[PDB]
Amino acid sequence: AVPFVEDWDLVQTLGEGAYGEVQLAVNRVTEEAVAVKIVDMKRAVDCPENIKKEICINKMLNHENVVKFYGHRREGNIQYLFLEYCSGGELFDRIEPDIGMPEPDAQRFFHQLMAGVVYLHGIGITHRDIKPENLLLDERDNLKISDFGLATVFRYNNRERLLNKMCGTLPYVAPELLKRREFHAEPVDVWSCGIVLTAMLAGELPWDQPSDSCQEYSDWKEKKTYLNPWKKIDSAPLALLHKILVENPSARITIPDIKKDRWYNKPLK
Ligand SMILES: Cc1cc2n[nH]c(=O)n2c2cc(-c3ccc[nH]3)ccc12
Repeated sequence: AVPFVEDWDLVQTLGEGAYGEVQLAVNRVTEEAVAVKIVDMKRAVDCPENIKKEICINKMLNHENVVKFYGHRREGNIQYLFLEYCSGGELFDRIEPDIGMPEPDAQRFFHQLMAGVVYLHGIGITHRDIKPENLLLDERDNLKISDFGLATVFRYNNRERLLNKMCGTLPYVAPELLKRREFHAEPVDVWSCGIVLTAMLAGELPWDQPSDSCQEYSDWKEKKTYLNPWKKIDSAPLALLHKILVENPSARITIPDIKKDRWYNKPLK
C-alpha cells in the first residue's frame, strides 16, 4: 500500500463487497483505473481462509461477462484484491424504482447474464449471490458478474456435489434453501437470475423470501399475476418467469431451455 498509494490516488469508495470495501484507484502518471478491494482479515477468524478461497476462484476465471481479476497482496492483516474497474457502475442503478427499464435493455442484460452464468457453471463454479448490486457494467454497458466471496465449486471435473449452505441475499434465494438440507447448485443461480429479470422489468422485488408463510410468495404460487410486480410485466417475459420461478428445482427451467424461450429470442424495438 505505501509505495502504491504514493503513485495511485485512492479516489473514492465504490461500494461494499461480501468481504470488504472497494475503492477506485487511479495511477497518477498513466491514469489507469483499477478497483481495489480492501479486506480486514481481523473481522473474523475464518476470514483468511475465506479470502484465500475468493482469490483462488478468481484465478480460475476468464470471460467477457465476469469482472477481471488482476492480482492480490497482503499487508499485515489486510488483504488487497485488484479488480477490473467497471466504469458503467451497478446494474442496480439502471433500474428505476417501481418502473424497471425498457424491455430491450432488460433482454440484452439478461442475455449477458446468461452468458456469464453459463461460463461459471461450465467451469463448475456457482456464484450464490446473483443480484443487481453484483452485476456491474463496463464502459459499453456490458454486464460483468462481480464478487466471488460467496462462490464455491459444485463440480469437480465431471462429478457434481450437492450444496447445503444457506447463503445469499434473502429476496433472491431459491425456495429449496429454506426446505431441503442439500440441493443442486445450478437451479439456485437460475432462480436468482429470474428475480433479477423481475427487478429489471418492474423495478420491484416480488417478495421478502420464498416461504409459503410469505403472502406475496403464496400469491405467486396461486398465479395472481394481476398483482404487483407481475401486472407491470408483459405476458411474453412473464411466461419465461413462470418457467424460472418454479418451486421444485427439479422442474425448474434449465439454461439450455431458457435459450429456447420465445421472449428470450424475441426481436424487440
Ligand atoms: C462493489 C464494487 C466492486 C467493484 N469491483 N470492480 C468495480 O468496478 N466495482 C465497483 C464499481 C462500482 C461503480 C460505481 C460507478 C462506477 N463503478 C460500484 C461498486 C463496485
